[PDB]
Amino acid sequence: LRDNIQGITKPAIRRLARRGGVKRISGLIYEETRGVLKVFLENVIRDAVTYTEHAKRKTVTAMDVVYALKRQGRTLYGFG
Amino acid sequence: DNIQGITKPAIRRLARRGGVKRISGLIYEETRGVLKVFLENVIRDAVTYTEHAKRKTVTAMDVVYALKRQGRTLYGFG
Amino acid sequence: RKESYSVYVYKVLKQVHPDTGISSKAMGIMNSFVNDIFERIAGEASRLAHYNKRSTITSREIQTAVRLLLPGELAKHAVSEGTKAVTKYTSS
Amino acid sequence: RKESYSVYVYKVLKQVHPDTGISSKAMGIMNSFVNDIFERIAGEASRLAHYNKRSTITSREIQTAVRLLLPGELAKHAVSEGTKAVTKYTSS
Amino acid sequence: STVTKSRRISRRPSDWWVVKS
Amino acid sequence: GWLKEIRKLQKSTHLLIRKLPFSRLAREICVKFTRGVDFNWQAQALLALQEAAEAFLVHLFEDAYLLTLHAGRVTLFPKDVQLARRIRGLEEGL
Amino acid sequence: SRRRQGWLKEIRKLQKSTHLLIRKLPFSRLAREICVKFTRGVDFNWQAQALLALQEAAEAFLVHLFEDAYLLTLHAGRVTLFPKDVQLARRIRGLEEGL
Amino acid sequence: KSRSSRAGLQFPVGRVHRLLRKGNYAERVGAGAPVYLAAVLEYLTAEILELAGNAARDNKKTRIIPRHLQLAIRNDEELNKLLGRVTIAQGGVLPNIQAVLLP
Amino acid sequence: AKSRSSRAGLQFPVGRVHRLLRKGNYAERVGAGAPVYLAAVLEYLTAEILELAGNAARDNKKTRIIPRHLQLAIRNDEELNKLLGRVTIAQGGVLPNI
DNA sequence: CATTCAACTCATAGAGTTGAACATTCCTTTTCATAGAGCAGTTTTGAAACACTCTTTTTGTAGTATCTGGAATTGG
DNA sequence: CCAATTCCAGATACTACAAAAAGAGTGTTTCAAAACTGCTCTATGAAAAGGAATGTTCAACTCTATGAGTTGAATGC
Repeated sequence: LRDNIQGITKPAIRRLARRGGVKRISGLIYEETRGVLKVFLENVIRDAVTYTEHAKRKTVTAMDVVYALKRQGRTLYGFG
Repeated sequence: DNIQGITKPAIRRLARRGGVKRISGLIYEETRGVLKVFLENVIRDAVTYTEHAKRKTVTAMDVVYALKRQGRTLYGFG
Repeated sequence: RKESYSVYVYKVLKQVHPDTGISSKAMGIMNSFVNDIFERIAGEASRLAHYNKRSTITSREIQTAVRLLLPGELAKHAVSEGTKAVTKYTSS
Repeated sequence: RKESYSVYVYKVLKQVHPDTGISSKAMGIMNSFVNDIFERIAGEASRLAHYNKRSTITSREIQTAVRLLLPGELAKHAVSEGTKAVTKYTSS
Repeated sequence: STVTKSRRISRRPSDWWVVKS
Repeated sequence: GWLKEIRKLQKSTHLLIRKLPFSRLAREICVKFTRGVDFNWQAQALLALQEAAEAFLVHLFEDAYLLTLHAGRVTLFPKDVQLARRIRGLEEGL
Repeated sequence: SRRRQGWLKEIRKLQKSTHLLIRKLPFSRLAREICVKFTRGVDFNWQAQALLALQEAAEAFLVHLFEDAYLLTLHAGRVTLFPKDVQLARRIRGLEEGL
Repeated sequence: KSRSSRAGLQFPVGRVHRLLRKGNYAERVGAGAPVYLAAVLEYLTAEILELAGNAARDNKKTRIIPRHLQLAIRNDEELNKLLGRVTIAQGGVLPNIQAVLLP
Repeated sequence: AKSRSSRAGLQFPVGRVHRLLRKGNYAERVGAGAPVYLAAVLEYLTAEILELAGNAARDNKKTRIIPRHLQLAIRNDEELNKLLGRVTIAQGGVLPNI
């Protein structure tokens, strides 16, 4: 839809739940999933923007995201 | 049979402080096993810390470091 | 021959509550808290300095580490106090 | 100019599997794994040396850190491998 | 629910596991 | 129908959310934090962010369905996700 | 009528005190037995503060785990605690906080 | 002529500077980093001590014990989030009973 | 005229690990056997992971290892899964669980 | 986006199970002395181990030219 | 659904080369062994009292089958 949060459609959430092993889902799950994703993104993006603006840059780098995830207790191996 | 020294009233007191109202009979053995696993892990770490130095007495700082290395911080014995 | 923060904690307590005492266990707990926070902030500042290829720890690294470690309002007030102390110290 | 562990990973892969290749993302993942384990062991050895009031990092600190960090059989076999390597390197 | 020496509002941790609109 | 879908999805390894909506949402959230300045983004950064988010969501769904099966039902509810976040303890569930 | 709810006052009194609930001598015996089972044949000594710290940590861990398990019990629609609640709480807490 | 007095603080500056220099953090240390760190530490200590003193005074006491420190820490969301994996000895728990159990 | 990694009978580099230890401000001094020990441990772990990865690749009629095989090898082992408990593999997927 | 109906959730009551409450007792933990001594803490020092510097070679590390495993489509 | 063909992206193989690490020597420093001192951990004795253990009982708790009301996975465009 017009709002950017509505871009995460129901088919994608359904596919994520099916990959997780879920068999039957309720209607109220999609808004909760959107809110949880929003909180996660807010935390990670705040940390990454702090890391970016500590240096005198204007472009967000993958290493900033990796450092934010690592300092929050979540190691990522692919984009190192 | 030192594991039986942890009596039923003590487990009852712990569960009551935790907020539990009713307890089944099969819980005391489970609690004993969980406590045994916890003690085994912490004591293994503390004994490693102790014998790294050339000592034969377990100290409080060894226990504190062993707890910290597992993600648990203790303040009272620093 | 041991070091602690007892006198400074007592001075702060006398500044906040002029008619209140404190036990020894609470003082040990306060010492532990101070040491823990010091270790956290210093480690984060060291990591920040290493990421950007620098060999110096300045007040900017400390400020960024404080912003990274503490939650919102605590971080804001801590940054305020830090910059206030710095500008008062450099003007003497 | 960058640095990675690609040549050594490829060497040990040709040692364990003569007729198997590897992609680039897998090589990046292996590099990340090696760097992570290096950092863990080095930091543990550093804090161990600091606890006992020492200014040197020796193979004893490395062995104690390995015993503290790896699970049972992994730690036993890694200690055996390290001891064998040090014994072979000393007799030269 | 409490204003300290510095005007920092010290609030009680009511709830954090529920998504609020 | 659902069984084949689950069995096929548990074997693949590609991303499930589109790139453009995720990019738009991430850019608006990033511009909300700064003082109105617009930051540029690399493609690898957005890819890493999407990978991390999707892994987190799949793991949380697994935990929530464990809770759902414990509760005696087969349909997932929001309170299962809430209780999983609460039990995870203020650092992993948030 | 013998006692309507004595558990209520018991919980209200226990949640206000801050003293240890397990005896010291059995805890010391169990800790020494485990420690001698870990070391090869040597018998190590123990400071009193070390045993006190170990007991404090263990009791805090057990109380927190009981809180989480009772949360799971109430979610399951019951008022009586079961071992499956403790097991599921450990499983959801994970490999480190769930042992 | 003290540095802590020059910065208007109670916490020591020279001690923090020495601890930073001998802590294996970096090859060089600036001049305002110890001042910043001491100010932040003093602010946090003052906040905690004020909350604990208020708790002790409301509890009709005159001396602060670890119970008051626990009550002060666990009743502030930011301080609770900061000290999330810390155990206070002889601190106890908060009087929290589920509403479903109570009549 | 003679490499130290060949002296220790290894494939991983010893001088590079020694330099990385010296420049990481871990302590003011570094011994002589610490890099050898560390390189031996790292090579052992690498070989242990790669053997299971190659086995998982061969069990699918493949001749090239991809991140999926690494994920399978790591999650199908007890101690390896315990060691890498807070790590996410990119493009690795999940394990089939009902 | 519009339907739908087979697949779910939810409330209720009867059959079976059991954990909290209570009297009594005696055993086990706790408290007040008491050294003995095994083990921990302090001081020197010196020989071996580690850091610092210049030179030269060898090895990773990008660039360039070939080879092939893997993905797609169509047909049986 | 599996098997065979063909195409091309993505591997492997192949070279120059420059900078990083041994070789050798020299200066610094530090940590284990020995002697001494002290300290607190442990094993022992004498009372004692209160808290754990046994046994019994009954109201409180759980399990389960069933009918009433709700909904979301499948389908076509």
